[PDB]
Amino acid sequence: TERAEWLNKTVKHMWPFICQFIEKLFRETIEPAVRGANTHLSTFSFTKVDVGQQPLRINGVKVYTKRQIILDLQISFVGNCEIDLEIKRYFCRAGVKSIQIHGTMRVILEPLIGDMPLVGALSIFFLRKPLLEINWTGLTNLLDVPGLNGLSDTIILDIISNYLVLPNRITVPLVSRFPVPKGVLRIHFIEAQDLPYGIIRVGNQIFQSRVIKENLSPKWNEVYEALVYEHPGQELEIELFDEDPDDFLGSLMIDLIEVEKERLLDEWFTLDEVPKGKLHLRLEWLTLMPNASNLDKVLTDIKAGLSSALLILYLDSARNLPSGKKISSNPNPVVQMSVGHKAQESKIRYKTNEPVWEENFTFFIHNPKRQDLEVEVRDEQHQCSLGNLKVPLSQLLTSEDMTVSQRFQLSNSGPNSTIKMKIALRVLHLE
Amino acid sequence: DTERAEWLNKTVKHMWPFICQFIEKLFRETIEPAVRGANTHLSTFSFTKVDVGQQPLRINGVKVYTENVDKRQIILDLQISFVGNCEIDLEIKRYFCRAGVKSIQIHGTMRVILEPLIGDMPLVGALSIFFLRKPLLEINWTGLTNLLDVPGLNGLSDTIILDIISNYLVLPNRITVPLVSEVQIAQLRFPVPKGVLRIHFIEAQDLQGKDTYLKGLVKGKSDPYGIIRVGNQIFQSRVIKENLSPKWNEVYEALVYEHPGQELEIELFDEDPDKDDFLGSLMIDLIEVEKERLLDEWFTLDEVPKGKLHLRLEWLTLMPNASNLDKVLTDIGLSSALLILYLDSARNLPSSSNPNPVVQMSVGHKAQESKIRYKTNEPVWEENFTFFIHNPKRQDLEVEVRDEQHQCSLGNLKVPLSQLLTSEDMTVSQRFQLSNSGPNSTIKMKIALRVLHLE
Repeated sequence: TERAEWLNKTVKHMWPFICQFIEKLFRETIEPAVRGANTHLSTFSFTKVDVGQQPLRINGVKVYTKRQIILDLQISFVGNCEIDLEIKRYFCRAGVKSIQIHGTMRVILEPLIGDMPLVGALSIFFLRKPLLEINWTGLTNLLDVPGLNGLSDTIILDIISNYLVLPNRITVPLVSRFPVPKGVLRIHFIEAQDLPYGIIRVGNQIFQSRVIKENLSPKWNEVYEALVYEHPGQELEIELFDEDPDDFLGSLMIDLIEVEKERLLDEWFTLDEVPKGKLHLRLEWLTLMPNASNLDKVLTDIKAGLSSALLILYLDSARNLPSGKKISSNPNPVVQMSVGHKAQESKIRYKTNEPVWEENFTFFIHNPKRQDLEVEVRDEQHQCSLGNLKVPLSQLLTSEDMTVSQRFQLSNSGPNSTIKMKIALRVLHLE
Repeated sequence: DTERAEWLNKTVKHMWPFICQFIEKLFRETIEPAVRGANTHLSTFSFTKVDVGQQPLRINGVKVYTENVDKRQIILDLQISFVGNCEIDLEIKRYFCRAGVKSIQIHGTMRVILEPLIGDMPLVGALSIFFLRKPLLEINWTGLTNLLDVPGLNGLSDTIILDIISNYLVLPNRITVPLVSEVQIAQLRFPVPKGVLRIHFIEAQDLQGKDTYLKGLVKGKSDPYGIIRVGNQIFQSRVIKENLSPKWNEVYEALVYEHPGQELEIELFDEDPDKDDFLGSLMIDLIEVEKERLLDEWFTLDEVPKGKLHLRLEWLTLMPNASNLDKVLTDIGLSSALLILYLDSARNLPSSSNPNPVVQMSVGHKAQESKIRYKTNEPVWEENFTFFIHNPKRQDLEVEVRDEQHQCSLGNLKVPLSQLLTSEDMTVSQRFQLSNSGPNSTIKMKIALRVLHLE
């Protein structure tokens, strides 16, 4: 690890421009995230974002040791600030008057290109869990808002802490969204020994096993598949519990870089923060393949549920949806998407026959040779159908990069009703 | 003072094959045309092979240059060393002459300028790369004697050629590396709305909650008010008391930029409630409003049994001239125009004796303020401000520079908006003189006007 005071002087000179970016980040990225987390937060807004005149400091730089460049920067930020919020519906005002931030900030240079500026984009995020301290003014006002009766000073610290780590990241294009995951982690939650149920976490993905009663060394034999978007830096987190009426039985933390190198591993892990306990796991790092050359063997191997492929859907927009002339006759378009059993929904657009979503959706696929994509456009206002689309996934198998991008014609709709999507397929293969 | 950065060296080494690709492109698309156009005898010159080897550049020292530094740039001095075997082959087809470089040494200081700095990621607009002084170079040739017999290089020597190559690496020559387009920078520091939405928040009717249990036997009539949102712009109406069919008759004007999926959001509430606070909501996609341009309808409120809201919505177009202003004024606290301000910087402000400059801007009663700069008589802001304008024929823009420390004025500027009406694109971009200030105090701004017309 090296020092870079020249980097500190650079940051110091850049500070007013960094502050401008932070303000933009708060108002155009963070604020919509807060507002859409709870219906009672719809009138939330930042009224002032001032982070002070003292810049963040970089205390150490290490290049992490193949088409990417990994830089680990030890960051320290201590300063007085004024970040004010307001929830007008409840006449609630509060603010942050000082912040402390200590942790390792990860900067990934990817992809490398054979022309200047040599780096296509930057990815900025914090490793592990960053250490933060936050002092409030009028915190009791925020905690009195209904729907937030579950929040505390502590809980807010955790939420903000988690907001700074993967899969969240600042993406910075250098030569001019919709990222394909760098891998899929298949988790065989097999067995334990000395001590019950388990909680399995990969980023925002949470799995909870079933409970076995009156049994030390229980057999769960469950399987979870988790998406990994940015690598390296995501981790596997496991916590085991017994029901008390909460009984902590041990924890596990696994850096995914280890799973990534040795593609497959089947080991017993000793539990942390506990005198006695071992956990039996089988971990598999699956590569997203842009062709179906391995599909034939993958299907055979899966037989004797499990996924052989991944569907990535970009919902762009739709036009000429069934409607009348006037706006009161216009629908509130929402899209339902499913491949077999699991269904997902887009956000709702209002009083329009030309809705724009630009939202991303991913579906795990058992067998793309036998499964169909079903897209259904509905009106939330009148509770009726505006059109539907059926896409056999086999159509993707024969497409270049296994992707299809167009404005599809809607069935059972208007004469010229269309929906614009980009649908992509990836085969999940070991090694 | 000067630091080493081995992490930077490891980075270069890992990036090296991609750097080599850039060098190859530089030779064939920049250097080769320069040679061919340098002498009539060199018109048939060409590189036949460009291989710079597998040994990476080395950085031996890094220093941030601090003296005489414009706040709009960052200056980096990098100590460069390159020692390695290579293969750079030449050809002059007119003289059927071939020669090559088999090894090079390069030692010198390479300057990297980060400019311009911008108030958004990636924070640096471009890189400018050149050597600060003539670097010490060693070049070993194969068939150099063949090249010197060429009539276009005849009379030249190994030493002279070294100087030419050495001089090629310094000013006015430089490598320019843009990170953001000029279009992005202009919109970042001077964004123009693609439209203005005028919202007539008139009245509602039958505003009743969903509670129904003992409602009306304990609590009185609701006191309805509205909260109106367009992006980050939020408006809140006044409260009407004890009326389920209130008339607000308020008007809000909202800037509309480029965002997909953007909507008009309205939620009605009670001032004096029990636990039931919600009186209904309304959402309209802005693409639909832009289509119909004008609309006057009653809308049924969502998430509520009974309730309707009366709105009149107008999509206003920004015109770069004043051809419609007279009629716009006739048709209409409504606005006929829009003012867009870019606050660049200031110089020679009245002054450890230096002030903490902040800028105050106003059009009548409407005021906006910049950020605070500290201990400087030459503050740089690069900030954006937008003003709604009732009548550009009668109103003035007033700009005032203040010292936050002593809480006093450092100078002021008055700009009649009628001056903009007769300017090209109704824009003025210059360095203005500050009144009631120092003898040579100035402020640099870009001022633009757009007329708001309903189409």
